[PDB]
Amino acid sequence: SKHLSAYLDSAVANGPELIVEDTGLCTSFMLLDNIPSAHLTKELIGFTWF
Amino acid sequence: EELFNALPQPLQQLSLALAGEIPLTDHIFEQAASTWHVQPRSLTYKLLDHIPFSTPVVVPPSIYHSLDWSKCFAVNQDRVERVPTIDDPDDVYVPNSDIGPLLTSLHTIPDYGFLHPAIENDATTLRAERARCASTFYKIASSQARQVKLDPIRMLGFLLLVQARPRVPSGLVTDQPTRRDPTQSPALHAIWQVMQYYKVAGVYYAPALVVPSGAIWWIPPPGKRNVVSVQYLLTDLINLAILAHMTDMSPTLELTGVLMYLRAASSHSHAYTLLQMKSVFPALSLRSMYRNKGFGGKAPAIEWTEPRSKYKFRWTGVTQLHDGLRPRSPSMDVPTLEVLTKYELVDIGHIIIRERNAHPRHNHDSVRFVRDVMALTSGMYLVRQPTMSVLREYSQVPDIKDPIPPSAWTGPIGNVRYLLPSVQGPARHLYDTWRAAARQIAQDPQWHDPLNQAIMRAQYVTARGGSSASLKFALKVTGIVLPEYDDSKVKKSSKIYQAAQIARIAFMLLIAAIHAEVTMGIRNQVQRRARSIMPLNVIQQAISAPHTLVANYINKHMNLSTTSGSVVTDKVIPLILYASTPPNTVVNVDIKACDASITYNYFLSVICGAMHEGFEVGNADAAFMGVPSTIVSDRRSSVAPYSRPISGLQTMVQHLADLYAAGFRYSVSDAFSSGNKFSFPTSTFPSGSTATSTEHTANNSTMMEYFLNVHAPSHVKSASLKRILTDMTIQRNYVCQGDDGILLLPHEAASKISADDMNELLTCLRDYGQLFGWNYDIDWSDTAEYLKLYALMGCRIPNTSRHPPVGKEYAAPQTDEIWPSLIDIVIGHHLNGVTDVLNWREWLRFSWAFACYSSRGGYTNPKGQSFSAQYPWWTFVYLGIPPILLPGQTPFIHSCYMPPGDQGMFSILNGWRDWLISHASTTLPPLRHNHPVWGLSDVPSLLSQFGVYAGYHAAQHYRRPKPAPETASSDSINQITSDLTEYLFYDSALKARVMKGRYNWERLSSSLSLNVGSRVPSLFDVPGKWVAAGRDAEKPPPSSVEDMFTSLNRCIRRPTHSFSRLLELYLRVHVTLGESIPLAIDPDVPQVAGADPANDDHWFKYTCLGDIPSATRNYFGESLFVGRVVSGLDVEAVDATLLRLKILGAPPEAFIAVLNGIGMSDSEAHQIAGRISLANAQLVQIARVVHLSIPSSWMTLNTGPYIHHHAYDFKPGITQPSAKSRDKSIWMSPILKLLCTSYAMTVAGPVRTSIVTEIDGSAAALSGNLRVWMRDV
RNA sequence: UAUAUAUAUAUAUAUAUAUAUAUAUAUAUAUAUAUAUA
RNA sequence: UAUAUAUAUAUAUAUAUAUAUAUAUAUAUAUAUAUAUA
Repeated sequence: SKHLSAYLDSAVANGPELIVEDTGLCTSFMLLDNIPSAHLTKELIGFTWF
Repeated sequence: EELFNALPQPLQQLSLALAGEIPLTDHIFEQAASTWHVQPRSLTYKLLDHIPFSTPVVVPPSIYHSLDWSKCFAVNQDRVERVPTIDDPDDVYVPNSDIGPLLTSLHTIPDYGFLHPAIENDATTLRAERARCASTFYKIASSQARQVKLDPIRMLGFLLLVQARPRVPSGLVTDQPTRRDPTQSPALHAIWQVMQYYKVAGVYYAPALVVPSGAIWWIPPPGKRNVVSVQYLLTDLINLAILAHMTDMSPTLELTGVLMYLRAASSHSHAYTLLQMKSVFPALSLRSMYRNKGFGGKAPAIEWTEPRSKYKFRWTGVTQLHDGLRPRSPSMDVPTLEVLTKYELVDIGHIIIRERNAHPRHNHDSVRFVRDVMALTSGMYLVRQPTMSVLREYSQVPDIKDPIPPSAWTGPIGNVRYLLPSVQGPARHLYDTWRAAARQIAQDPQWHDPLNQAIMRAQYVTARGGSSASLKFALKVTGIVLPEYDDSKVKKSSKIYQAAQIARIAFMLLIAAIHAEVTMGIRNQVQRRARSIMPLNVIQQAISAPHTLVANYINKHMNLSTTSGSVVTDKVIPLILYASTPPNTVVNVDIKACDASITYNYFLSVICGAMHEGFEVGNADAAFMGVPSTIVSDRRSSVAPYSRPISGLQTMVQHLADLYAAGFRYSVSDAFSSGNKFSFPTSTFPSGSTATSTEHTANNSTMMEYFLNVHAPSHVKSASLKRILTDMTIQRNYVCQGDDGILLLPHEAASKISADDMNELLTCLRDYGQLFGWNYDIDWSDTAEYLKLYALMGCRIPNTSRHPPVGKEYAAPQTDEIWPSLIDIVIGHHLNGVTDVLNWREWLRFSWAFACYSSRGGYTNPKGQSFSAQYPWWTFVYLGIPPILLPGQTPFIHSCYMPPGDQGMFSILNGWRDWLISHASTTLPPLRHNHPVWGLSDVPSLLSQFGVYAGYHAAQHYRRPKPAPETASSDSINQITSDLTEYLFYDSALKARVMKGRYNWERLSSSLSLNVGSRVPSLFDVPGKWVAAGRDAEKPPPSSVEDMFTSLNRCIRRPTHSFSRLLELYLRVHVTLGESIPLAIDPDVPQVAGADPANDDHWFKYTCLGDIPSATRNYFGESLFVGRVVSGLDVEAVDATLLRLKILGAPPEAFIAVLNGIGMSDSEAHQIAGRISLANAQLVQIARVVHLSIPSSWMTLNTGPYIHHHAYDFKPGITQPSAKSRDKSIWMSPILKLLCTSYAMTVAGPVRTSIVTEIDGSAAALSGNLRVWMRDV
């Protein structure tokens, strides 16, 4: 009955998922802070700015 | 099994016989029957002590909460009503009360009691209210207990006896032993627990005992009290226990039924509570089966032939099931569960649903499950006070949503008004339809034929009747002195009696009497309110003739009466099967109360006007049925009024409309209530018998047709629905009978209609019916309900609950019957268990036990002697019950389809032949001179030793006493006769015809010396038959009873050693069975639920032959030569005589005399006589000439082709040449084929080819003797 | 001792059904707020 | 005070998704019992 039901009705969906939409940014590479910058508060004040 | 040890010795022997251990014998047959009649019934309950139950059932003490009866009854307007407890006005049934306080003690049995003589006296004499209320309550409560074919305890005893020992296996490879076992049945355990309350010293006092005059009750001690509902609960439990065993259901389902009954019994009004939640089981199971994903299986492929009017169907293979074909309608779980929540029985639904989910695919198991669960509904014949019934049913009037405005009518025509042409709508459609039919009836020389006139007058007389008192009063009122014939001992209320009084009178003198009271009656039902019987008087029945005639024409000439020809009821079987197939969508409809909704203000006025106008085309001066034309005033023109003549038909309408407008005036005289007769009118149509089906079916068809073709397309919204709704017509899409109707949709192309459109369609139909006040009560569940038959996916489902094993209707306070009648009850009881497919082996065992108890009985003179008798068991074999085990054979080799009568005997002997002959030779000395069929071995003495002859002749004896004549009463007999003949022979031509025919006949029969004393059917004897029927309807005097017992005993004791001449000759034939025939259908496909490999024999018989009656060339002999006949005479006697004459080669004038003897004119007599020929006659048509008929049990099988080309009467390579029939084969071969197929159907297992192998005498000798016997009779 | 068949139990996988929880949508009811009318 | 509209919260019903539990069917593995063969 499974095969017969399968062969008789084609409205079983199972279609490939074609429509996929993105509203974000078309990029695949991320700029990454690997090593954080140090916070200076006693000496060398002003050399870095956040 | 210690229970087997508990049984007394004779019953132990009987149980062994039923189990197949030993061949049954008259000796043990009597010992068991005798001892049952002497021991107290309570011992049957005592047997229950020896069953170690292990079921999870608890009987709450809530049962013993008797509600006081005094508040459940009252009298107002001098009638005892029911005053329902709940606000629901329908709680009019027997309450739950303790009957105890109303009991005295009996002198015979001091323990049990009956009503106080003081109470009934005061209610009778003083008309005291409380006395009357108590009496009414006692009467109905007793009556409800009496609704059983016999005492339930006896049935319980039967069940224990058969279930006390497992049956011995046969040698058959399909003989599965029973899977179910005792100690697991919730019903029996429930009976045990509840009965524990009714013991004082281990005595088990029965709560009640049924008697011929009703039922008695046991006086409770001061501590206890007996509620009447308990007795009802026991009956339901016993009935369920029996049914569950026979249907072989799982204990879980039986558990649910027990809880079902217990919950109902706990609350007040046990009947009402059951009635409310009636349809729960079918809705849970039948209405919702395949609403899932894993659907599949095999289904029948049925095709409806092109001339659909003929209702011819063809089996044409099988269809694979798949998900696209699964049912579309919503399930029924939600409403049912919601209802069950009210009675806190949701567990039952959960259990049922969970169990149902185990059958996703359609097969034998699924339908078997459906059959079993649907068998759980209560099988009790509910009864209520007739006064409440009549007050509750006829108090309804239809509500019309758009009445015909008064300005829509013309001026009066004396009584009727014609309908203005400008008016449209369904009413216009109805008006035109009836008018057109009236026109066709108007000119029709079919009437005024004196023979046809005789048919109509004769149709009005039956043994029953009513309203005679009203008749005598009304005519005496108008100065008409009717005759009397009391000395002729016949009931006055019989329709025959009143008819005789009328015979002489000029008809028009009687016209004033039609406006007279009509008595009424009530017949109880199993699953609904009781039905009504409203017999009109003969005069009223005569006046309403035009209404019937037009209705008949509408039916027979539009949709061919939708099967209301009722020729064989089985034509609906293939119809519903086809209607339930996957490719088709079907909807079940039926008028809510067609009898109560047809009325004069809307319906009958339109019909009367149409008929009166429709009869205008015709001779204005033409009397009809003695009603002459008259002058009536026409007032259609306000400027030119006048008067003109109108034909008799119109005069009938004039009075008929007057009567309908006045409304029927009934008079109730219920006996169960006390001194409360009264009369009140109503618009409710009589609808007491099939004579009403014609009118309602006609109107049913008309409204449906207008809805389909006009109203629906103009009103529906879905374009797709419009597309499919069009191209649809009633003649090929709708059938009906009375209120019931079936609507089936055109095959949606490889698809199914949206449930959305269905809802739209069904909704509009409801509104359409609401317009003119018809509640259509439609439903859509992809099943077939028509005339109480159920089909699911082309498989028939026997609703066994509608045939309760223990229940039987009784409409009077007294059973009013004599002991021998019980036998016929047993026979009818057994057949239902065959029609419905039960476990054929176990059902047979139970049947014999029932027979054994019934086999014995007695009677006592009103003052004098007692009398007694009992039958040898072989009687029941002749009556149509297969034997379980013969000496020398193996048990359970005879199928239930074994034919009754001589055929069954012959088949049994034919199989039993060789063993008997050989055994007789060893045991007994040879007889003194050679025998035709036997050798010298003398088996007849052996048969007498088995008492076969005793049983064979005992079954032939009559079972109802005969009333005695008298000579002055014979002057009334002559007076009765004369008048009946006078009523029959209104004209003179018929009398001349019959007299000439009779005179010629006896002259020919004697002179030609065919024979003398031939009782040939003739009209002169029809009044004699009526008189005998009328006298028979009376309660016989005791002397007749004494004659019966004495005659029966003498017939038993008389030593005879011969069967009937026919059976003697039939034994000369030797028949053998070959291989199995080719199969009809795939064994996988189920066709009848329960006819499965488990229930092998039914499964074999159906599979081999196929169910669908498909006589493509046989027509089963329905083409009788005499289409038109008068009542009283038998067509089956007439054609038998005619064929017998034709075989005897009588001269043509013999046929002429016989035909003229039943009113046929000479010209048509010659025309009919010429048609008689051995060629065109059918196998059954010619075989019936020697009373070889088809058993009713076969009517559901396609036996035609088998009898045609599978029962070889002469196979060249097998038959001995001595058996060659030669030229007489033209009429010999059908007889042999009938004998062959009867033997083949007798044995169990698959159907095999049947072959005549030898006739001991030459076939010529057999034919010669047959011709002699044919000439003799 | 091994092989084969049948039955029962347990484990794992897959499918179907039911129940419960959570999320989202829609409908209905109740409460609160705001607006408008009386 | 009431009616109507809109928003928010809560409850109930229906649909869809996810998780968990239970039941049924099928497959595979293991154990036990019975039958047959060696």
